Order: sequence, then structure tokens, then C-alpha cells
Amino acid sequence: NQLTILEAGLDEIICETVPGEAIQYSRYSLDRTSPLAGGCAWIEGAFVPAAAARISIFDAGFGHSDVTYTVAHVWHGNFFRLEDHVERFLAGAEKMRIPMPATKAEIMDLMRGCVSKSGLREAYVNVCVTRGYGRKPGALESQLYVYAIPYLWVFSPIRQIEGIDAVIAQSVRRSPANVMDPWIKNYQWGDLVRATFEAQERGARTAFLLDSDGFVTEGPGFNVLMVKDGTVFTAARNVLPGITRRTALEIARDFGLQTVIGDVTPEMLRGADEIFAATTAGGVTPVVALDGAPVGAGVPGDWTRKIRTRYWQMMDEPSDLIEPVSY
Amino acid sequence: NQLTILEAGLDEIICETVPGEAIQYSRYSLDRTSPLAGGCAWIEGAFVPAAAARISIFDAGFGHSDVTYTVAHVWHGNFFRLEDHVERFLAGAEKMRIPMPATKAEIMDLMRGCVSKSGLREAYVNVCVTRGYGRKPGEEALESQLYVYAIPYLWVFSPIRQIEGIDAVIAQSVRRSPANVMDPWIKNYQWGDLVRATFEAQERGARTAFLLDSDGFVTEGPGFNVLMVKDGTVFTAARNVLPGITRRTALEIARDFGLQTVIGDVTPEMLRGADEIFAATTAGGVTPVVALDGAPVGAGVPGDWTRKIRTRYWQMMDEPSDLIEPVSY
Amino acid sequence: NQLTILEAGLDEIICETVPGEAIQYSRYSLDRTSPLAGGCAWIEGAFVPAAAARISIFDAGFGHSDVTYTVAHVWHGNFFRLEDHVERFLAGAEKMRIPMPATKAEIMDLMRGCVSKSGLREAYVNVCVTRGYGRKPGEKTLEALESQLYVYAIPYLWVFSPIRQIEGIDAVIAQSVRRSPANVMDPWIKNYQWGDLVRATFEAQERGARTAFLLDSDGFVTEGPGFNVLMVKDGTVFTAARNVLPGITRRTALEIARDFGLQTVIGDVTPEMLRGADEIFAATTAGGVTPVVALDGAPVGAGVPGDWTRKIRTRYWQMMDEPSDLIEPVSY
Amino acid sequence: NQLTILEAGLDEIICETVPGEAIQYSRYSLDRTSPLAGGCAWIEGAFVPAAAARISIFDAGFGHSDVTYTVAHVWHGNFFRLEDHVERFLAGAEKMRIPMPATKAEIMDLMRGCVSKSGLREAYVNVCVTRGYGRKPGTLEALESQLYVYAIPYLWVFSPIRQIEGIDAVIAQSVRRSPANVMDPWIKNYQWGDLVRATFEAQERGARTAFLLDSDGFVTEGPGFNVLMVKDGTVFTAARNVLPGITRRTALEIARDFGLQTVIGDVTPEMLRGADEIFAATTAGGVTPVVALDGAPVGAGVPGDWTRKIRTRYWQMMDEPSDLIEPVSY
Ligand SMILES: *Cc1c(COP(=O)(O)O)cnc(C)c1O
Ligand SMILES: *Cc1c(COP(=O)(O)O)cnc(C)c1O
Ligand SMILES: *Cc1c(COP(=O)(O)O)cnc(C)c1O
Ligand SMILES: *Cc1c(COP(=O)(O)O)cnc(C)c1O
Repeated sequence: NQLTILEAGLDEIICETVPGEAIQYSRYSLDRTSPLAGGCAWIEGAFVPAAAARISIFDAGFGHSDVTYTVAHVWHGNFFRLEDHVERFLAGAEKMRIPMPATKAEIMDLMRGCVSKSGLREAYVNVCVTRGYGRKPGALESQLYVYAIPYLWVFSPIRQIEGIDAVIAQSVRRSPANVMDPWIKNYQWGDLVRATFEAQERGARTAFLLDSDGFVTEGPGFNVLMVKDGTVFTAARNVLPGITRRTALEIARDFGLQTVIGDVTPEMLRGADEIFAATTAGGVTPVVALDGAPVGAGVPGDWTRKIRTRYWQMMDEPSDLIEPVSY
Repeated sequence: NQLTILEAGLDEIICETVPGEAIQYSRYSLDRTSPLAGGCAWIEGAFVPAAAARISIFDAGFGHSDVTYTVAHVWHGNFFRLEDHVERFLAGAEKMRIPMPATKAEIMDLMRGCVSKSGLREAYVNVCVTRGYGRKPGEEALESQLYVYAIPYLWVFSPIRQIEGIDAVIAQSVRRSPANVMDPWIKNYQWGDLVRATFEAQERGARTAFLLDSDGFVTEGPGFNVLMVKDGTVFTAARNVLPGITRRTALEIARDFGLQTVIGDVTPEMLRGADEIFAATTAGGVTPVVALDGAPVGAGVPGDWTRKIRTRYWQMMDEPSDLIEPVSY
Repeated sequence: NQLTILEAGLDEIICETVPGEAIQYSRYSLDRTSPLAGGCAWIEGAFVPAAAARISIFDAGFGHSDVTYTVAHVWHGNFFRLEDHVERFLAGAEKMRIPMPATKAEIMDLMRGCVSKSGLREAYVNVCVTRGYGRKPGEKTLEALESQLYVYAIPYLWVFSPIRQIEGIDAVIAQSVRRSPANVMDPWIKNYQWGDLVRATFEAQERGARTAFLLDSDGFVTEGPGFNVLMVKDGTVFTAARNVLPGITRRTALEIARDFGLQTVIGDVTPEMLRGADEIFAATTAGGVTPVVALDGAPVGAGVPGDWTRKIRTRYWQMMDEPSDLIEPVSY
Repeated sequence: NQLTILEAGLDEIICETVPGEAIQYSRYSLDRTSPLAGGCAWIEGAFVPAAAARISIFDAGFGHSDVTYTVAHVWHGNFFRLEDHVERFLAGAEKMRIPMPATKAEIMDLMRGCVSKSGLREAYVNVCVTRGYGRKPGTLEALESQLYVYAIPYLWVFSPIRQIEGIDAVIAQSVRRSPANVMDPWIKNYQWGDLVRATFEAQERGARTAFLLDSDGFVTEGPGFNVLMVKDGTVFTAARNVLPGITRRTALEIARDFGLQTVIGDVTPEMLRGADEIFAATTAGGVTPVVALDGAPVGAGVPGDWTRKIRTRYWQMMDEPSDLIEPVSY
């Protein structure tokens, strides 16, 4: 019962990448003067080493999964779309009716602080808000937790270039919008874990989940997009509106492709020219086989590669999307 | 956005009960010799005060809710159906594919240990197992984490409401998690739908809600099973619910009272025509439901059979049996 | 157990309408010398009086509801969007894998024939194709299709009466039943499987409303018994994409709305969106555009037919007379 | 787009059976003097030959599938469980809120009359009631519901040879069974959009038929038949989102007579994949072994012991006098 949700990064500041391709870590030396260097969390008023970051077991964020979150990443010392992330995070907490114990500006400053104190130039930055464990010592009960740890990869840097295989899950379906809405990024992964176990048993890396009506939704930690005859399709319902997805669609429109956020069928996936995954934890990933059949030509698709390359170049190009971190 | 899931017991060792009725706390002075008294947790090899019980934020039990659990209670210093609870707990972790980092016997001893150290004679005892946060410090052994805690007994509905009854709605804005998403058969921490249903109950002016499944059948509520009585038979859902151990006990009691029992599909129409409706959970026992969607259930007061089952339930806490295990304090 | 799916038009060539408003029947006298006048069907190669139109009980269109269809109407002697209707009909039969035993031009000609022979200037024209009852009489060498095409033209039918087209109706969101899922029997294919739509009508009746809107499995608003559901909010018209028929009245309403400068969005619609809407209206060939002025016992917007509903409805009925590619006069 | 729902019987009074096995047609000669012989229907008060049996196209039983039904069969001149069928029929029409325009006793007499006039000793006897096409010809007091009956030659979902040798099935992945809160499979009905889709999927995947899952992923039934499985001395069959079949009821009665336990309740695909035996049950053919599922053998991959015992006993009950059989008076 070994389970692989993330392929790389879990305790590795620098992961191996394809030489000469578009994904390259920063070349630097981490000053370890601070015990916060390498991973820093903010928990109940204090910045703490990641190895020491702990939460009350009585927080309903645990016992009821009464919690929502987002993950923004830092690459080459630049935050990517931090404000978009904190905006989505706040909208989700409102929908979940979890009161926010901090302002948008305070959350962004806490996130910048964890990164700065960690010294990490490539980072995974989780912020979550829970319903809390009751009255705080010392009036909102909601708890905000933040951490910046080394960048995490659902699929490894090598597979970002070379591609992955997938199945459409048959043993499990995605959480319905009227049960716990995937539109709200959340920690309830019972169906996503089941789907990953199914993919493993079927000899594939990961799975795409269908919803109650049989339409394609997302996978465990990533959105699913397809390209067919000049148009990029991706699900509207029963998925997170990913910000990597948002970026990929912006890039595709800049390339002159049309984009449709709307219902996607398995039959559409099986006739697609290309399929790729999208998530903050790794970026744009070609899906080159589906249910044991090649997607398109069976190699990373032409548009997927362009979109992926443009995505990584956007981590360095000055724009409204990139914010340098003050170390 | 204030949310009431539990009505009593949170940081409250002894709660108010109805004098002369079947629910009575122990009469004693809590021995506070040890800092564990009043609330004891077991976390990563150590017994610690409940107030200091913390888990790694990186446990997948948090970030993926990759966790299952059970809750057994202690009443009058007796564990109730401890072995049934650990057996169900183990079966659910197997189904969830979470490797168990201890034996049944070790789990039972950790639970007994937390209660004994807490000194509580009326206690809520949670054990859960998580996928974990990766390789355990110092240690390819298992990564799963077992956490235990014993805290003062918790009440979904207060002791006074266990006697006087509560009101409910059938939820219309949310459905119960399907068996083929995350099965309610496995007791779990994914309460997104159960919290939404509680908010809907509050908006509609009722205490709590019963959720329907995708096909429109009655399942359970936020932290409790739903049973109904009609013309000499007790009905309760089979699918898309936890097979509750309070439910199991109530059905055993009902049969000994001469009632028939059917675990099977339950419709809203069945509920609306019921003679009686009650809730069942370890966190409070057997609760009359006296109004549904603003209409009285039967005569609108706690029903004859509900009261008999409730009384027998609490009497079982004091009756030596294979269900009762005294805790050594 | 009495059930009202249609309010007017059954065995009534002329129904009462609101004087001065946009819905008016033709003024004429029907020549009844032909037994086909007043209602004509085409069944298995013969034009017959509608009252005598019967089909084999062994047709799988009955025993398995293995059938799809469309309804086009005639108003003031003009077919409205006949070609759009036959194209959707053909596309649905293909999806349902029912071989079509006639060409598009032949179907259009049979529908024109039924109307012409009925003499009706205001008509409801149903064409359906069934899987059939097996090998046709006289055979046609196993090679041949078993599918059956049935057509009829009868007096125009009203899901909601002409008066209610002006004054509006009330509705409920159904709670006892849900719409057929796309992965069971897709509402995208116009079909005769109305088990859920009948249940929803009964529920509306029990709750004291004229009709019901059904939700899908995920809780989104779909359509009602025989009509699409549209809403208006802050300059945008919304209507469901999934688990509904892509109605041609809906199509026309959205075209009119964009001509009026409104935005249009075919996509997921929630009950919360409906409860906040400025306006709600129904759309179907059997009646046109109907204001919905109360939902679940609460007024919709200001509680009277909305400004945009009325403008769209008025333009819709005007399009029955305005020369265009949407209307084709019937040769009587 | 050729679709196979039934394998035999559609226009054949006598179909091929396996010599020596439990299924044998009567040996007789049908007098065809009467136009009713070989197939008789009752429509709006008239007994008519099957080939002339037609209904108004305006019946809502067509345009809205506002109709429920049952099928009882006749074998060796005996009706099998006729009264059980009419009681279930009546109960479904009540749930569907279709007023019944005839008594139970009248319904049974019409079915016996169609069979008698048909002359068929092995027959498929459908009775359905529809919402109707409006006021009947000839007061608005009166019911508009239409009762239609026909007796035609016995029909086979799976051929009599396959009844002995077994069939292969798939679990459908492209379609699900109609939910109880859409149109309840508990009411026998004509809405087969999902069942037809499931059949096309089976054909595409190279199996004879499919089993449909419900929304929650549990095993329901197939196109015109219930699904039962045997595991370690217990027969399992779905409770929800299926017709409570009368063949199923008989098979469970027999299983308990044989000492087996029976559970009507939720069935998962994992239960099917672990079963000793799987079989189908329907009035149109009886008890059929399912010997392969999703391309994998069921148990030993040949008709199972209990399946053959139940099927053999089923066919023998067509001849043994009992409360279940009622001879037709021809
Ligand atoms: C986070 C995640 C995604 C991707 O969202 P991003 O904003 O691009 O990181 C998609 N689906 C699920 C379930 C996720 O958890
Ligand atoms: C715990 C709980 C129950 C009750 O189960 P018990 O064994 O009686 O405590 C029922 N349903 C849910 C969702 C629960 O969390
Ligand atoms: C036909 C009908 C409609 C309306 O479609 P039109 O093309 O406008 O007539 C909508 N929904 C259902 C279920 C219908 O039967
Ligand atoms: C009729 C049929 C059955 C079998 O029912 P019987 O009473 O045994 O004939 C099972 N399922 C479906 C869908 C059917 O149509």
C-alpha cells in the first residue's frame, strides 16, 4: 500500500532537471545561519523551522477537514501570481464560511516572510485557514498556517519534459459540487487517493476522475487540459479553477488558439491531439498515454511543449505576474 | 459563520444532566496529581497533556485527510464496546489502505492508558491512524502515525436534549459523500458535506440535518446515525452511512424489546410517516428527534420506544457484560 | 392522479389570446371536405387523419422508448426554423444510433405535406424516428432499415396558455425528483422518456405551482417538462449547458438577447443564481417565451414579467411574420 | 447500428433447444384457421391478431413513455405466477400514479383470453397500462388510461442453447442505470435509453450483454434481466435501482429450498469478480449462467453447480402442479 502523490522535492532542495531544457533551479549557496533556512512555517504567531511546525490535534481543520488553502510557488527567487493565489484563497474561505483571521495584505506578508526566512529561491508556499480548535489563548477562532518548503513536483522535472501516462478512473468518482465542491481547494482527498491507488494498480502514473454524469474533471492535485484542432478544452464543473490552468489558457490565447472552459467527455480525451496536466507543483506536464493507448502521436505534443516553455520563461520575465522576494 | 457541531463537553469535565433520569456523571474529585489528569494524548511514542497535543502540519492526515478513526467512550469508569471499536477502526484502515503501525492489543492498551492517565470516568476516546508525514524521525518501516486522546465526554446534543429531544431538517442544499467518492462506511474526517448540512440546519432554524444520497435516500447526520420506528419495526440506512456501534447497540436492544429491525434503504416518505425518529452516536447516545422539517414526528414528543431504548442503553454502562470493560485508574 | 402537461390547443384549432398583444391566430375558415383537414399524420407511407393515426404496439419506440423526435411549429402559415429542427432531429437520431429511413429533404417534405393537407395555419408538427417493429411489410431484403418515421401536424399546442404567455406562471424547484443524467439517457437528445418530467409535474401540482424546474445530480438547474429555463441578471442571460435539450426557442431567445445588446452564457446555473435573478422565463416551441414570475413561492425580481422577457417575447412573435431565412411559407 | 436485445422467439413459435436438457417446447400443431392463432392482442376492448395490433400515436404511453407493464409467460400450457405478476403490475401503476381501468380479475381474464385465442402453449404475455390519449371514444368522470395486452410466442433474451451453455457479460462503463429518483427501475417500465446504450457497449466490447452500475457504483441489473451471484453458500442480488423480478423471486425461493442463504442488498463489482457463480434471471428465458465477466472467467468458467440446479428446478416447476402454475383453457 505504498502511495505516490508527489514524485520529487519532499526533502531535496535541488532536484535533477533535464540539461538544456526550460526548467533550471537557481545556482546558489543557502546561508544556514538561521534555523529557519531551508523551510520556515508561521504557526499561531511565530515563524518556526519547518521540522518543528506542528498544529493542535484538536483543530477542526484536522478532525473535520474544516480547512481550505492555496499553494503559490517561488522560482528563481520570484513569487508567481501571489495576489491571484491569495484572492482565490480568500474567495474559497468565504464560500466555506471560514472567517479569515488576517487581511489580504497580512497573508501576502506572512507568505513573503516564510520564503525570505527560508532563503529558498525555488519554493512551495502553502497557506491554509482552518475553523480552529476553539478559543485562542488571550474573537475569531480560525487559524492561519503558512509554510515555505523546497519546491514540490507532482511529476518529476524529467517527466515534465518526457511526459506521463494516465488512466480514466473507473473505481472512484470526483467529489460532487453539492457534497464538497472541488471549486474550493481543499484537503479532502479520499477520492483522489483512491484514484491514485487505482492508477498504480493499472500500471499508470496517475488518474483522471469523472464526475457523476461521466464528464472529465481533474486529477489528484492537477487540472486536465486537452488540445484538439486549434482549441484547448478543460472542465468547468467539479474542478478547481487552477491558476496554472489560468496561465496555460492565457498563453494558448496569446498563441492564437481558442480556449473553452466547459464540459469534457472521455470521447473528447480519446480523440485529442494533446493532453496535459497543470498544477503549481510542477507546471505543465504532457500526458502521452491514456488507458494504455497513445495520446495523439504518443510523444509530448507540439502545443504542450510551447505552453510549457513559455510558462517557465515567465518566471524570469518582468511582468505583473512575478514579484521578487526580498531575502 | 458560527458553527455548532457539539453542544456540550468541550472543556467541561461534568455537564448538566436531568435529575432522576438515566444519564448521570460519576460523583468524584478529579485527582490532578499528574499533568495528564483531565486530558491525555498519545502522540509519536509519548503520553502528553491534551493542551499540548500537537501533530506535524505535514502529516497527510491533515493535507489529504488521509486518516480514519473511531471513538469509544468511558462511562462510570467503564469502556463500552472497546473491542468492537478497535475492530471497526482496523477494518476501515485496511479499506482505506493505511498500514496500521500497531496491533489491536497495542491500540487497546494505548486507549486504556490515555483514559487511566486522564483520570476521567466519563470520557471521549479518539484513536486515529494517518498516512503520516514521511519517514519517521530516527528510523523502510511504516510511515503511518497513530494518535490517541482521552478527553471529557462530548455531546453532539446536550444531556438535557437527550431527554427532551431535538429537531431536524432533511438537507436540500448538500448531499452525503457517495460510497464511490469517499465511503461513509469508513469513519473519516472529511466533513465538508456534514458541515454544509449543519449550516443549512442553522439557517432553517433546526438543530441538525439528515443528508440524502445521490438517489434521494436518507443516510445519516453530522456525527450520528438516523433510526426510525414504524408499526413495530426499526429501520435505518444500510448504504452511505457509518455502520455505527451505537446504532448496533440500539438495534440489539430493539430486538430484545420484541421489535423487528431492518438495515436497508430509508426514504424521506418513510421518515415523514414514522412513529418515532432518533439519532445514535457514541457522543451522547440515543437522542429523540421530535420534529422533522418543522412538522412533529408522531405525537411530537420523545417516543415510547426511543425512551425505552435510551434508558436501557445507559443502564448497560453499569451492567457487567462482554460489552463493558472497567478501566484501572 | 390528474396530470396537466399542456394547458391549451388539444382539439382546438383557435385558442383565446390576449387582445392587442403579440400572439394572434390567423383569421380564416378551414375547408373540411378532405378528411385530412384539421390534422394530418404520415404513418408507414400514407397520409391519414390525425384521429386515425395508429402505430404498431410492437414498435420498439413504445416498448423500449427507442425513439427521438423534434417539433417545429407553423404560425400564420409559416414554418419557423424547419431546417434547424430537422438538422437537430437527425443529429439526435445519429447519437441514439437509430438509422434514419429518409433524407433530410424527404423529412422536410413530409412535414410540409402534413401541414398543407391539414390546412392549419397555426400548427404543431411532430416528426419522430423509432427503432421500429422489425422487418417492414413486404420486407425490402434484410438490407433494409427497420426504423419507422412518423409525422403529424395538429393544431398548435400550448404548454402554457396564451394568457399565461403574457401574464406569467409560477414554478418550483423540484425536490422529489432529478433530471435524467447525461450518462443515463441524455436530455441533449430530445426524447419520449418523461418519467422524471411527469414526476416533477405531479410535485408542482402538489405544491400549488404550475410547473417545476429539475436539478441534476450535482444540484444545478436544468430544464422543465417540455421547456428550457433561462434567467436574466445584470445584463446577461444565463441558461444551462448540461442535462438539457439545446432548444431552438432557447437558441432564438439567445440570438434576440444578443441583438438587444445583452450578454449570453450557456453554462452551469445554480438555484442561488435563480433566486437572485432579475427575470426568469421558459422557452419551448409549444408556446414560445413564458415569463416566470414566482419561484418556490417567492416573487422573481419585481414579481411581474420582466422588461427583457417581454421584449424578447414580443420580438419572437414578430419573427413569425418578418421575411427572413427563419420562416418558410407553407403551400396550402 | 444493429441492436440485439432478444436472441430468439421474435417470429418463431418453436425455437431450437438443447436435446435432453430441461427446456423443451410442446409438440403440437397450431390450427391457423383463426386470424388470432399465433399471436393475439387486446386493444381498446377488441381481441385482434398481433399483426393488426396498433395503438393511437397520441397515447402518452408513447410520447411520454407514461406506461408501466409486466410480462408473465406460459409454458406447456400453464401460466407461471400469473397472480404475482398482476399484483406487481398493479403496484407499479399505483406508484407511477396511472389509474388502472380494470380489476385484477379482469386483467387476468384478458391475459388468459389472449393466450387461449393465440393457441400458443409457450407464450410471452405482456400487459401494460398507459396514461392514454385523452377522453376515450364514446363524462370526464371516466378514466383515460389504456390497458393493452398481447400474447405472442415465447421470447428469449438469451437463446435456449445459451440458457444451457452460458453467456459473457461486461460491467458497463459508458452508461449508468436510471436512478430511483429519476425513473425508478423498481417500476417495470419502457424507458430503455440506458439499457439500449449498455447493450451497444457490450456489442462494441465483444460480450453478449452488460450489467449497469448505479450512481454510487453498485451492481444493479441488465437489459431485461436481474443479476444474481453465488459466493460460499449465499446468493446475492441487488435491492436498489433494479426491478424486483419474479424470476429472481423464484430463484431465491429455490436457493433457500436447496439450503443456501440469500441476501437482497448492495452488490459491488468486487463481489462479482470474486463470485463462485453469476447468473441472469428474467421471464424471457429463465435462468442464464454468466460464465465470463469483463473478459475474465467467473469461477471455473463454466455454468456453476447451483446455477444448473436452480435452472433445472425452475423449468420443472412449469410442469409440477402447485400454486404457481395455472393451466390455460384453450
Ligand atoms: C491545486 C490543484 C490543482 C491545480 O491548481 P493550481 O492553482 O494550478 O495550483 C488542480 N486540481 C486540484 C485538485 C488541486 O489540488
Ligand atoms: C461517529 C459517527 C456516527 C456514529 O457512530 P458510533 O459508532 O455510534 O459512534 C455515525 N455517523 C457519522 C458520520 C459519525 O461520524
Ligand atoms: C422540446 C423541449 C424543450 C424545448 O425545445 P424547443 O426546440 O425550443 O422546442 C426543452 N426541454 C425539453 C425537455 C423539451 O421536451
Ligand atoms: C422484466 C425485467 C427483469 C426481470 O423481471 P421478471 O419478473 O423476472 O420478468 C429484470 N430487469 C429488467 C430491467 C426487466 O425489464
